[PDB]
Amino acid sequence: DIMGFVFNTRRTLFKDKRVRQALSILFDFEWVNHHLFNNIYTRTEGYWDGSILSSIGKPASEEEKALLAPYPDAVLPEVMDGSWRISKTDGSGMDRLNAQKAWKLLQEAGFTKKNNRLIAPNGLPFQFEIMTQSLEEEKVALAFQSNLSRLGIHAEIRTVDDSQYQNRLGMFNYDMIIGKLKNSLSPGNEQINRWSSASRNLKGSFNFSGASDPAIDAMITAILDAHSQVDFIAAVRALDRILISGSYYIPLYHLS
Repeated sequence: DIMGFVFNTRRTLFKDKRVRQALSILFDFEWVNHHLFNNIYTRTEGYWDGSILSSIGKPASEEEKALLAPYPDAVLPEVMDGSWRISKTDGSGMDRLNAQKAWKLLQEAGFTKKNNRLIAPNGLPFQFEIMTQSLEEEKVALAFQSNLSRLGIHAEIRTVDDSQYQNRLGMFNYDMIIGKLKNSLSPGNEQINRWSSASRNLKGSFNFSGASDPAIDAMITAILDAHSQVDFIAAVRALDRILISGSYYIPLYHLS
């Protein structure tokens, strides 16, 4: 399984990769892990963690480099080389340094502050809703809310019934949710339903983030076309690299 905060990328507030990157950093997992759990949980970082298919701690192979050549904006340099690791905080949920990198990222993206509220380049305030289904999600979402408030972002936390929750998943009627994807044994055809651009605009698909990049589709095609161990590992690893660089998810944690 993979679990995370999912940015509904269809909505204007989350169109920009630096913004999703900033909000991802703003979330303090270690506060949550120590304060709501007994550190019984482990942070999920990428998309194929603890598998030969993970890209996390290794530099891109030549085949990967060849797979990605056509797509220069897809992967971050730190992610291309295996340096990248998900950001952690130092305990108490008021980290100045963490918040500082995100603030930096938002300025680049055109964000400013008015009367203590973060504001988009279009003057609209950065305010959005997080839809949860369970009390445990609500707690986690409420902790995120506190992190976001510290930079003038207002996250409204909702917990609703299942009919509504499932209706709204199906319609993509949400700013952000907690989504989980039960990974198959090896990535196969289900990848198209999760990440392909076509599945962005088909209600009831599992492209919760509305991700839609030619690079993503290309990697998926490469995974499915692979006839060797080496080509398949490079295709999945390259995909991980793009999805990490996309910040389509703010990854949460696995039972481990």
